[PDB]
Amino acid sequence: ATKLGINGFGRIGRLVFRAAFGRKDIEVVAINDPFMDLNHLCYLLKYDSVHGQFPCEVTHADGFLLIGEKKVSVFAEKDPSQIPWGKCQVDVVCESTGVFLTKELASSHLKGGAKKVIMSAPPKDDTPIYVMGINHHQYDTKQLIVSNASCTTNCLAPLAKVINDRFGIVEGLMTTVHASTANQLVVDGPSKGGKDWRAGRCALSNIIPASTGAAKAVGKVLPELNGKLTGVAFRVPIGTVSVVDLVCRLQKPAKYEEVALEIKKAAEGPLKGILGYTEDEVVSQDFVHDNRSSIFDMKAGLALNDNFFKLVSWYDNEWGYSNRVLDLAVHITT
Amino acid sequence: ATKLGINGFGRIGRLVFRAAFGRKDIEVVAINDPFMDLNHLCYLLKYDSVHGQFPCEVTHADGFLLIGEKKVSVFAEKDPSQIPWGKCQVDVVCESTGVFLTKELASSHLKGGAKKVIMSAPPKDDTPIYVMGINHHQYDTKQLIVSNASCTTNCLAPLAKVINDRFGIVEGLMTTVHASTANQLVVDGPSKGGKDWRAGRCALSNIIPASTGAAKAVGKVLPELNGKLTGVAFRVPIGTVSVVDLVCRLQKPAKYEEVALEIKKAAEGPLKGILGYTEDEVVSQDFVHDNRSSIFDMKAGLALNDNFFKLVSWYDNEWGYSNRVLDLAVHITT
Amino acid sequence: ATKLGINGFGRIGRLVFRAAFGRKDIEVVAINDPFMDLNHLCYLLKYDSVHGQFPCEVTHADGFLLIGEKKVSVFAEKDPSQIPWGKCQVDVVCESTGVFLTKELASSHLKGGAKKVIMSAPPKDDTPIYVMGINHHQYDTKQLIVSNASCTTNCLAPLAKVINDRFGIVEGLMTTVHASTANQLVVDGPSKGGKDWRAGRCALSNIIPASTGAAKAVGKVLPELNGKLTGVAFRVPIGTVSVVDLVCRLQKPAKYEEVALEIKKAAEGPLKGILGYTEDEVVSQDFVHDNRSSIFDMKAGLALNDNFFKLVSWYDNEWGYSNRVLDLAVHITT
Amino acid sequence: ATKLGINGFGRIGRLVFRAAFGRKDIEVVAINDPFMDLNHLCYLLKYDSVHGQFPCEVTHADGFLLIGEKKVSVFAEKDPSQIPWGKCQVDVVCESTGVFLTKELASSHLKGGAKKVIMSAPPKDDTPIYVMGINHHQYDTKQLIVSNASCTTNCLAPLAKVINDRFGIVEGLMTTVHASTANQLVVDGPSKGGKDWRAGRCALSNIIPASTGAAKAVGKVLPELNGKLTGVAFRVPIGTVSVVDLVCRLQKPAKYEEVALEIKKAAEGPLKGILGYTEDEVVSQDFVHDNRSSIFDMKAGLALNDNFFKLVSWYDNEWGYSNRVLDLAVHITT
Ligand SMILES: NC(=O)c1ccc[n+]([C@@H]2O[C@H](COP(=O)([O-])OP(=O)(O)OC[C@H]3O[C@@H](n4cnc5c(N)ncnc54)[C@H](O)[C@@H]3O)[C@@H](O)[C@H]2O)c1
Ligand SMILES: NC(=O)c1ccc[n+]([C@@H]2O[C@H](COP(=O)([O-])OP(=O)(O)OC[C@H]3O[C@@H](n4cnc5c(N)ncnc54)[C@H](O)[C@@H]3O)[C@@H](O)[C@H]2O)c1
Ligand SMILES: NC(=O)c1ccc[n+]([C@@H]2O[C@H](COP(=O)([O-])OP(=O)(O)OC[C@H]3O[C@@H](n4cnc5c(N)ncnc54)[C@H](O)[C@@H]3O)[C@@H](O)[C@H]2O)c1
Ligand SMILES: NC(=O)c1ccc[n+]([C@@H]2O[C@H](COP(=O)([O-])OP(=O)(O)OC[C@H]3O[C@@H](n4cnc5c(N)ncnc54)[C@H](O)[C@@H]3O)[C@@H](O)[C@H]2O)c1
Ligand SMILES: NCCc1ccc(S(=O)(=O)F)cc1
Ligand SMILES: NCCc1ccc(S(=O)(=O)F)cc1
Ligand SMILES: NCCc1ccc(S(=O)(=O)F)cc1
Repeated sequence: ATKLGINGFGRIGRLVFRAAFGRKDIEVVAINDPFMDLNHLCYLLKYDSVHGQFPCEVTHADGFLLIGEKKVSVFAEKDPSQIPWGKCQVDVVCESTGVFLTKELASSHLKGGAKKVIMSAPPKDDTPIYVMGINHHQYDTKQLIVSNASCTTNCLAPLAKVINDRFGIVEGLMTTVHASTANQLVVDGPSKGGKDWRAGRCALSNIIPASTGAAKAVGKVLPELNGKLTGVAFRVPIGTVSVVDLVCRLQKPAKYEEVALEIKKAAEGPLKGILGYTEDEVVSQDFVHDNRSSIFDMKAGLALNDNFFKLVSWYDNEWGYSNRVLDLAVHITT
Repeated sequence: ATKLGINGFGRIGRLVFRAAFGRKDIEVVAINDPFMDLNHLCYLLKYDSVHGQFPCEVTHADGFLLIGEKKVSVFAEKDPSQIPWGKCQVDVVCESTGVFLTKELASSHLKGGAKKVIMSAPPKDDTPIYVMGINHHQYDTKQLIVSNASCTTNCLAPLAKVINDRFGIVEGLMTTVHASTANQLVVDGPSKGGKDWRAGRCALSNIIPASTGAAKAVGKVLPELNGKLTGVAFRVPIGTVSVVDLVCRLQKPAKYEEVALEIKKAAEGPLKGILGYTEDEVVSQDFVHDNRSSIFDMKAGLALNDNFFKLVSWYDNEWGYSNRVLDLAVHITT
Repeated sequence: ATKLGINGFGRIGRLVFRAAFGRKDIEVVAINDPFMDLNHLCYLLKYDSVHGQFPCEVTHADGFLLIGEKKVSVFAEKDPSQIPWGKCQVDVVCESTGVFLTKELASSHLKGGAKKVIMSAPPKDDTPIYVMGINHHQYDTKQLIVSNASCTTNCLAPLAKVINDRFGIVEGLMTTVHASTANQLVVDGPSKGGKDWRAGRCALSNIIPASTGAAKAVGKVLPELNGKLTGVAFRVPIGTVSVVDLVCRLQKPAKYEEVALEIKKAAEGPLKGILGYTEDEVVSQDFVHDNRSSIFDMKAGLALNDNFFKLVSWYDNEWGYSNRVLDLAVHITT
Repeated sequence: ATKLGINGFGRIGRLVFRAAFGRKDIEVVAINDPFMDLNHLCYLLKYDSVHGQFPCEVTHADGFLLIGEKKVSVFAEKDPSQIPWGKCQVDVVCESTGVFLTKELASSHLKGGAKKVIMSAPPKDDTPIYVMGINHHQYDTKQLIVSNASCTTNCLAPLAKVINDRFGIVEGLMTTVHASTANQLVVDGPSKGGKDWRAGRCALSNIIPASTGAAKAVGKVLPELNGKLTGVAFRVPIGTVSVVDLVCRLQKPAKYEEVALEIKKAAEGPLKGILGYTEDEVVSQDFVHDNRSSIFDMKAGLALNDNFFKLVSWYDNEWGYSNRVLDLAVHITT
């Protein structure tokens, strides 16, 4: 029974909390978020504009978060080293604030008594990235701090692994059309720290170009593809669910139907739960609260010729990802 | 002539700048905003998601904001006391930060050398409030710090005035359906300071109830209506333009056509430039970049009977209000 | 047991089908829609942008629609007289096309062999209107064609009944902020048959004023309130969930706490499942797939004085109403 | 001086009309649209949710559209053979209904007396396609019926020309993130003809994959690139402005800065007015009402290697394309 701590009770923190509620092998025992009192915290957990209300009565008494019989400890500590994780026997800390993305910074959780840490984002430094279904078995129990990569990487890696393993990816460029994120502004304004100016432009009415190392990070989890992938993003006014568009060149030539079939037997076989497959005329809203990392859209993508393909895959960037964080938490503890 | 300073180069500050650019009787000489480098500030001014690109060249050299052939000074102080308005010879400071809405806080501009201050919002204390066309002539030149009220008050007040003058308002309740503002969040999160929980809810997908004092404020600029008006607001995913629905009970009976005509003659007579009138089948976007405070929508409202009415008026909550801040700045100086 | 047929398999058509799947006491045996082949119809039922995927597998075979051990006849006829409801043994026809809203038009369904008809919209003629919880017990089998009113009326009528019963309503005016509907247009264009020009304006970026008879229709189902209520609507870019904002004057004086408690009594007793009550800081998304006609929002509204109040109520215009249609269909058959 | 006729007074029809209002070299003398009364037609011309109010008074009298003082003839015909283009001395008809896209259909205008015709969309047959700046000089006056291609082709073709001219495109795949169009639905519903189910899915809340021939169409205007380019689209809830994202292999190797410099040089010289260049951190709203066909975004793209590039270009799909129709009209008349 993995004891999880959550630092940053935001989109991912709260949805990680929610996904653990249906998991026996993992339970959340402690939360930290200094920008939110207990009464406020309970409101944000109870109500969700995207994923609906919490499937359970959410109360607080005596400074605890009550989910029926379960009392969850709540802290409000800006300094992550002052969070008494070890007091609640926390096995793993889900680091979902977005501002401690370095081994030096994340390791402050260790000084508070947490055994291990997962960054809910790619690292700013050289912290081991792990993607469930792709390279998680290579994790070593003495690695105390790891990254679970981005939502976009969790989407592109399974697709790329399948395409590469069978046909061999020569080179690829990715576009992701990404749902709205908390680093964006409701109206034109200054981006946090004066970096990524476009992100501070009005979210409601703009297609917004964005940099992303998610495609390039696939080379970290799948070394074979080091130097063979990169990409960009475009932000759009969408609540959740994003889509990857991979234009790739392959070694062994194929028909699009053969590419689709290979992806289908991975989805039905060794990548069940991580990689999905569909042939339906789906749109983004059809993947809200889907827990897969990548759902391949057969009819959306296409082939220019025997070696040049456009491959389309969907992902609920909040929910798919939040599940993987649990999957990783359990794995690195067990 | 009038030399304007702007504290907070946000939605209002940048549009106060833009409007002042089109005027001869007033010029902006200084700007303060510590969350904005000079490069960033130029970019935010150059491009606008709502009101299009600034209609002039926007460059910078020597730490000065250049607008064609005019230097504007730029400061980056968090403490209004530390901004050297006096050297720039500022007559009025436009206090458009949202965080210095009392006489104690706003007076540090006067310490910095500025002659007078206009709060671009309702005050949190008993600072004098003025709405152009309603009570601005009652301005006393001894008053160095004033409020230009809210945008919603500037829309409602001219409507209530004309209606009250001719028919007498017994009592009124108001709803404003309001466009998106910078206090809102793109995704569900905790609102600043843990106040106004609903406003932290996803802006893109929700109708969000909001408290507003704008209808109570009409009682301050029109004392006769003190205690007779209040209301609420609903935030909606709209870039700009909001709408007031005033349900009022009148002492003197009238037909809807008589009420409409009275507003038409005010709009074309004494309140021209402040209050507008239309009988066209208009929608919110039709009032983007409309500089009027209030635009009565004749066909949108109706009457239940000879003393019970719903009166509908539009306002560009950004642009209309921004022009008023200039009108008031000129008035309190001249 | 109750055999329902549906005409117009749109937002209301499909969600009635959906609610009915959760119900044993009512079953959908037939469907008609001429703009929608059986393959296309299955796609539109399996996937919903607002309410999520259909709660079970959806296929078709031999011209029927399979939902487990169930088979639903599907027709594609523009003329309602040519749909064989009779051969399906249909008790009630859900008339949700939008275009057969008079007895003379709707009686075409009776010529097809159906026993009774519920118009899923307010009628354009003197057709009897019923609102569940308000006047439905006044129905008698005699009348073969009825109306379930509008979503808005199903929201307002319970609120108004309770307030009128306890305090007495003198006069009332209502604004509804309404979610988007299928009569609206994506880009500016001509409204259907030149009616309601405003509805033809871009739905994504506009607050759109609109007429409604929904408040005036309360006086049919509640004769007492005839001549005492009317109102208007503002359409906005929201998928589903709408809010009613009722300004009313009461005969007996009252504090807002007394008003709230009365609504809370009704919602917990006689109007359980029709009228709801909340004290939370809710936004529109919190009511998606909420099956109640009316959810009173205590903290959203307020009183100006002892006799003048603003009362705020939410409704899922799609789902709440779709369940009311089923309640009515059962009642007129039982 | 060139006299223009408009069949179909919709987004493209009305924006072509507006685009002509300013210009001296072309003039609209007659309009035809049967699904629109004159008064309604004046309403739709006067008000625009994207491009603001018509910059001139619009009225009608005696069945003439009056702009300022100028009388424009208005018709309501389903057979263009009956529209008196000849009487109005029309040099070119802008065919912008979307349903006369063959020689057989389009040639009814010629019997009506229109000297030439431009389809405001890709043809359903082998009608000669033209794109200004690209292959327009290969037009000869014997061709009376032509096509201005799509907005997407007009964005891509300029970018494809420059890159192919200097570096040689081996293969290319394109994504366009595209603004909402008239064929979309506000809420989930059946797309017309039963064609393209995804396009009937809710436009406000979805990323919607779409087919596009616009990348394959670049082979017709540039025979050298035939069979080398294809692509897909994603529709998103945006009022106007779209972006092309072209991934391609080049024959001759290059750095991104060299490629970017080559585009800049074409934008400043031979492709000025048609192709644009920027290194600013733009968002879609910055190109609303931009009359260029393609604006290259330098910072939004990147290179994987010396031969494999992602090139990004913006376009106001409404305004740029509309001005290109007029350009083509003037060209085919002179
Ligand atoms: N939302 C997504 O689409 C998504 C997907 C994958 C990864 N991520 C990553 O997960 C991280 C969180 O993203 P989010 O979308 O949940 O953002 P969010 O803004 O919703 O959550 C961040 C939370 O952390 C809290 N916080 C800030 N500083 C803190 C500190 N000092 N101590 C404790 N709490 C603090 C904030 O109050 C906030 O609630 C980011 O790094 C993001 O890149 C997000
Ligand atoms: N936006 C509207 O429709 C509207 C209408 C009328 C009035 N107002 C009022 O105007 C005020 C500003 O609102 P806005 O919409 O421009 O918000 P905004 O966020 O766009 O502007 C606030 C600006 O102030 C700056 N700022 C914050 N703290 C500062 C400080 N310490 N010193 C200097 N600058 C600081 C920020 O960087 C930001 O640029 C608010 O009080 C608001 O209620 C808004
Ligand atoms: N959507 C709401 O919020 C809501 C709420 C309450 C009541 N209603 C009412 O219900 C009715 C339907 O509304 P909707 O939202 O489902 O609209 P909708 O457009 O989604 O559904 C209408 C359906 O009827 C079909 N149709 C058209 N002509 C037909 C005919 N000749 N025969 C059979 N089918 C035909 C269309 O193909 C379409 O699928 C309307 O009258 C509306 O006012 C809607
Ligand atoms: N707006 C864009 O993003 C865009 C860009 C490039 C090309 N196009 C193309 O332009 C064409 C027009 O598209 P739109 O966006 O203007 O759509 P729209 O719906 O806004 O305009 C179509 C107009 O034609 C009228 N019409 C329909 N049938 C008619 C008939 N038979 N006779 C006369 N008028 C008729 C309608 O009343 C309507 O006003 C389409 O073929 C489209 O593919 C659109
Ligand atoms: N509080 C905002 C934290 C945050 C939230 C989301 C992101 S991202 O996943 O969009 F890059 C980044 C940072
Ligand atoms: N930076 C946030 C400042 C702010 C504060 C309040 C508003 S309001 O107009 O919604 F009251 C707008 C902007
Ligand atoms: N397909 C159009 C059917 C329709 C859909 C919605 C409405 S209304 O509820 O907005 F009045 C009316 C008619």
